[PDB]
Amino acid sequence: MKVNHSISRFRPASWFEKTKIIPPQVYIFRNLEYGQVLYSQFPNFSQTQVDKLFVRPNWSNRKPSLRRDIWKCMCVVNLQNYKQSVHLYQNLCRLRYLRDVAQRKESDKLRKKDSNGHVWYSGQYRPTYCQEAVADLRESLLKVFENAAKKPSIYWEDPWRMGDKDKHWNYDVFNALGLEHKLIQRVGNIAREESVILKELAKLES
Amino acid sequence: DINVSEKIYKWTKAGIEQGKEHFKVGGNKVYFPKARIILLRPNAKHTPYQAKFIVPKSFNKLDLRDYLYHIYGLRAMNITTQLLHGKFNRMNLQTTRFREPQIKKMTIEMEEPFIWPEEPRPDENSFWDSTTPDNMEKYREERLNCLGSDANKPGT
Amino acid sequence: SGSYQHLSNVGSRVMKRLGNRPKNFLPHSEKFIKKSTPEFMKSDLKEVDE
Amino acid sequence: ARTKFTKPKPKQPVLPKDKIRPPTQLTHHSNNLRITEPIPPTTSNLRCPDDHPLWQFFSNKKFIRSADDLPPSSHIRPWSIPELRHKSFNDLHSLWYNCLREQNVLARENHLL
Amino acid sequence: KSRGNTYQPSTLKRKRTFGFLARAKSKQGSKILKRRKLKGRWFLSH
Amino acid sequence: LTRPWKKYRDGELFYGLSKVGNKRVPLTTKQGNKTMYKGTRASGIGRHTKFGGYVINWKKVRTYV
Amino acid sequence: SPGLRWYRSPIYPYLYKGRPVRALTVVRKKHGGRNNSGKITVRHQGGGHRNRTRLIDFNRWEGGAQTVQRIEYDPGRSSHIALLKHNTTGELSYIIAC
Amino acid sequence: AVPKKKVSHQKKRQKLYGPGKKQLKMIHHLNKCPSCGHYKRANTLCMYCVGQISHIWKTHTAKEEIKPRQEEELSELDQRVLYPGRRDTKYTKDLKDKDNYLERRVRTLKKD
RNA sequence: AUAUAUUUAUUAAUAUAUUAUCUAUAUUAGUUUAUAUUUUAAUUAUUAUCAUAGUAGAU
RNA sequence: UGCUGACAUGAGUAACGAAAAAAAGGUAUAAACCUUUUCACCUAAAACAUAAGGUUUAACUAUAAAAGUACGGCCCCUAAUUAAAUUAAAUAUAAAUAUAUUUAAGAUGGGAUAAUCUAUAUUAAUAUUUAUCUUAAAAUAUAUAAUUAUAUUAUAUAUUAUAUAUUUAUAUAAUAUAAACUAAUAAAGAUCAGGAAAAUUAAUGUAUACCGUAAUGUAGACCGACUCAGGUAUGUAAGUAGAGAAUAUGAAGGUGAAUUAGAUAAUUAAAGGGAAGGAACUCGGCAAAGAUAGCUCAUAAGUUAGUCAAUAAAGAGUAAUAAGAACAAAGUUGUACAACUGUUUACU
Ligand SMILES: [Mg+2]
Ligand SMILES: [Mg+2]
Ligand SMILES: [Mg+2]
Ligand SMILES: [Mg+2]
Ligand SMILES: [Mg+2]
Ligand SMILES: [Mg+2]
Ligand SMILES: [Mg+2]
Ligand SMILES: [Mg+2]
Ligand SMILES: [Mg+2]
Ligand SMILES: [Mg+2]
Ligand SMILES: [Mg+2]
Ligand SMILES: [Mg+2]
Ligand SMILES: [Mg+2]
Ligand SMILES: [Mg+2]
Ligand SMILES: [Mg+2]
Ligand SMILES: [Mg+2]
Ligand SMILES: [Mg+2]
Ligand SMILES: [Mg+2]
Ligand SMILES: [Mg+2]
Ligand SMILES: [Mg+2]
Ligand SMILES: [Mg+2]
Ligand SMILES: [Mg+2]
Ligand SMILES: [Mg+2]
Ligand SMILES: [Mg+2]
Ligand SMILES: [Mg+2]
Ligand SMILES: [Mg+2]
Ligand SMILES: [Mg+2]
Ligand SMILES: [Mg+2]
Ligand SMILES: [Mg+2]
Ligand SMILES: [Mg+2]
Ligand SMILES: [Mg+2]
Ligand SMILES: [Mg+2]
Ligand SMILES: [Mg+2]
Ligand SMILES: [Mg+2]
Ligand SMILES: [Mg+2]
Ligand SMILES: [Mg+2]
Ligand SMILES: [Mg+2]
Ligand SMILES: [Zn+2]
Repeated sequence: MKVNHSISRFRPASWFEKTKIIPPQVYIFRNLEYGQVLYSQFPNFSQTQVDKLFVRPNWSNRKPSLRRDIWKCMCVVNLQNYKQSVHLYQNLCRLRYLRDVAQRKESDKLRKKDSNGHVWYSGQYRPTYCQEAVADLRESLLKVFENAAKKPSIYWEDPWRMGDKDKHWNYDVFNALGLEHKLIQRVGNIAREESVILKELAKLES
Repeated sequence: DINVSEKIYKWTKAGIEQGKEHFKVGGNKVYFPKARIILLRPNAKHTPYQAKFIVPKSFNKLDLRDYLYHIYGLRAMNITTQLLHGKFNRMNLQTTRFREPQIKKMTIEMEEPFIWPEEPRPDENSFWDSTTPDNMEKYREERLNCLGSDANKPGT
Repeated sequence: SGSYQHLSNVGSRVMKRLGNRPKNFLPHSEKFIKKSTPEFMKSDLKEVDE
Repeated sequence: ARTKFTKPKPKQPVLPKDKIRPPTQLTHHSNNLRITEPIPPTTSNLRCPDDHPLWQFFSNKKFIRSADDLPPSSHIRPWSIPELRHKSFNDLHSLWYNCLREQNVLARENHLL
Repeated sequence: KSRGNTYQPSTLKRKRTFGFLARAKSKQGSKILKRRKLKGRWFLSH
Repeated sequence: LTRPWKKYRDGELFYGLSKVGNKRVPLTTKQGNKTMYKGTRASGIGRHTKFGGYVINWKKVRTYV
Repeated sequence: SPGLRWYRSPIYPYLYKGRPVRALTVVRKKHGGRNNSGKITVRHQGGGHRNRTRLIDFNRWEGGAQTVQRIEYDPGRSSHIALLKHNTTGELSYIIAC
Repeated sequence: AVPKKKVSHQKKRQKLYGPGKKQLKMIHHLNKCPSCGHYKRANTLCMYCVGQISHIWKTHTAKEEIKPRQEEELSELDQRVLYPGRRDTKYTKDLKDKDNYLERRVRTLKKD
């Protein structure tokens, strides 16, 4: 039998070039249950990806369930090259690690706290994690473009999810690139026919 | 020619384009529906592009979508269903215990956003002013649960 | 309140029993009601049945 | 068990420098990465329409109708059966759906209360 | 061997043995139900 | 302390008012085994498949005309 | 082991060391020596190994020459059984082994 | 092991109150606090004055509260959208009313 | 690496303070370890905790 | 030793249920609540996932989000078994009913497709239990094609380079750790001989229903009258060590508790050490003490021949010579009774 799929490993640029399943892009997934975010190189994901990201879980940041319904696509970010997309993905993973393990106290300080000193929640949904992921995405992209034709773009689930187009998202580097903040077309069941929509998006920029 | 999910998506798009139903309409024609729905305030976990309703306990997901389309003109693209638990309640320990009602709450996703109007001030609206009923409740608690020398104890 | 009781008719028999209290234990029922109510709310006259 | 007599195990067999494959990935994450504060999503990006069909569950866009906003009991009457009897089917159907809509508006409000 | 915990709940088993429909289905159970009704019982079965 | 205002041992429970109560009260959807399926009169719509799926029968689906 | 000390069983090397033909085997339903009441009628019968009853032809009706293909162990009888194969017909059947 | 009789009124009372060991004593060893002219125990600090000094220290030696920028500069509507209200539990409500179950320190009488 | 000062022609050099010694990819599914690659990802003095007071010799 | 109610007495006595706490601040309201830091305890758990159960206890009313692929039920299928059901006259029977046969129900089990992502409808037509050895193959070194010694030996994937269809496909070659573990494969040993039941092409379809989802679950949230040292199913269970899920530690996570502060008489419990003696104790060595490798060697009389005796006792090698973690390991013999492994008075 064949055990591994495309998702089963980390895939570098060379592998993507060989295959060309999807264009150069990174997918981001909200967790409807907890508000946690999940980055991935592909429009699907497995337990391996979850394990990779959610390495130090606690009561506040519990390791999420892999149940398909609670995961929903926050953001699909397209880039100029496969290698660039891979680098972005690595940066996001690094940032996550820093927030969870290495520079955790700083991250905690940055967050919104409620009375009784806990990171603000409603149920087990914590809206800070999503915000951090957007901020982290912005950071990683910026780093990628510092390190550094198709105009790159970030297809959003929802236009509301931007902090502010003035305060953030108006760096000089992004402007030079032509970073188009588009949104995914909601002319159908967005949750149920999500995979189809993602495929259609992938087709569009190729 | 094409897969099932893709076909469904295409159908939905076609229905949207038409201004007809974005979904296959059923044959069981209910002319005079008696079902009401309670539009709820949004939780932190939801977006501005979602709206949640208390619906009938015998209300279907498809039925709800149909209701939203024909009664109101709103098209819910995705719908989830959250049937709540019924916790035990009793008037007092002398009475028999029974469960509170299992209540069905359906979230919908919609193509245009919505945010509720801001709740009124205590001085503005007569009804939306929780001070009075809460005070009354407190007074009742005091008076029934007052036993001996707490009758002399001044009221809160 | 935080009730949800108002969207249903649950514990119906119990509610009936409470609602239709026997008339010879009506003073018992209303004694505690009187106590509960403040002076500006409560009335001296008997609350007659429908 | 570990004991006074236990000799240490040998070191693992390393593969020689020449034989080892070069890894597929060479260039990893940026070392310059920094934990920036979060960017909380704003209503300014939304354009909530003034005729969104979910406003139909409210009445004059009010979170709650005050006592003055409500129709008074003396001014209002329910329909008489005789009055209904000389109305057309389509008209009756429309009336029913208006009633249902009104109930929904009240039901939302009543629940909140 | 400590005693006292002779009750060991399992909803399915309870409903099979002491549920209303089990009573209804048997003649003996139907007789029990009738007897409880005559007494005035609010709860005839599990 | 479970609750800081109650320092001493009153006969108050860890949760709720009384442990005991009438066990004989109808089941809901939440209760019972994994196999226990109550249902809520919502879906006599289509037909159950041989494999465990479901196939909607649209002539038996409620529209609100 | 002291349990092994007095364990004798006769060796039959010609005996078959495979599964019986599955079409000729039915399940051997256990009872524990309980009749339709559910009460122990016959004492001292209980939880053995799992078994399949084998449908062995006692009547011997069809006739014609049949070749014994193999001789098997049978858990539900002291005798061995012989898998016959009808030479003409090709139909397969079990028979008490001589 | 077990009492042979119902112990009488006399014998329980002389047991309890008869001995000086069991009785309460007058607190003769009160004296004036030099900082505020009030009663305090002898060879003891005045709980008012030391409390005041502790309060002063707190007000001066105060670690600044961390207010995140992004939450400080939210719009009101935006804040309401993000972080809506909730019904607190009965337990939570009880916890919140601290004045019900938490004793603040009383001031002593002024010495003459 | 950041922050604060001094020199130098924002940069580099020096001084002080704080934080860090992680991370990621290869070796045929998974886990660990190892090495290689990646990265700034350190080896000496002196302490502490736990193992019946960890055990033992004195006291 | 009347019944019910009320209130005494013992008595402000015992007890407050295996437990590690400290400070600062929330708060000039805190031994008990929240936060921060320190310290400790659990760690093949006191962790993380779950099953069952239950006064929803939850991070809560603005409440536990599913077309399906390492998602369950529902559904199809049946096991054990069940059924005022089923068959002039199925058979039997004081009535109740019972039997046999049919049909129906009945999970603890079986059930198509899928990241290339996948399509379940309708119509028409003909698998007990255990094991992966030895040989053989080629590979790596010593010596002079063949010998000696050592690992390797069925599957699981990315890379590079070729040959055919035309950067997408098929096949070939070469490159690439050790130790556990998984699934799927193959061959096969033993007697105790190992479930049941529900087709395939073609055309036409598919707008994807209902219910479960919180938290708790070696427990304060279940069964034990109690926030009860009891009972309670499954899977992961960081590394270092080891034969190991033993034992020590504890990365991470979780926790430090409806009793506190002091004092530590007599006395009790649960531990640690003990001069000289060493069973003088006692019904009785009860209790306590006692281990000079755990690996590799070696190991008697007797004997039913089974290293049964044996894990023999003693003893050796490695290690250590003044000793210096835990855990495994606690003699030899005679007689009575019973062959033996088992079973028994849940609570003497
Ligand atoms: Mg889906
Ligand atoms: Mg659901
Ligand atoms: Mg009992
Ligand atoms: Mg009871
Ligand atoms: Mg349950
Ligand atoms: Mg399902
Ligand atoms: Mg016999
Ligand atoms: Mg691997
Ligand atoms: Mg370094
Ligand atoms: Mg420890
Ligand atoms: Mg008398
Ligand atoms: Mg006494
Ligand atoms: Mg005493
Ligand atoms: Mg005491
Ligand atoms: Mg304090
Ligand atoms: Mg252990
Ligand atoms: Mg059936
Ligand atoms: Mg099952
Ligand atoms: Mg659960
Ligand atoms: Mg959960
Ligand atoms: Mg848990
Ligand atoms: Mg317990
Ligand atoms: Mg209980
Ligand atoms: Mg008890
Ligand atoms: Mg371990
Ligand atoms: Mg730790
Ligand atoms: Mg816990
Ligand atoms: Mg305690
Ligand atoms: Mg001695
Ligand atoms: Mg001595
Ligand atoms: Mg003597
Ligand atoms: Mg003697
Ligand atoms: Mg002994
Ligand atoms: Mg011999
Ligand atoms: Mg031992
Ligand atoms: Mg014996
Ligand atoms: Mg006994
Ligand atoms: Zn003073």
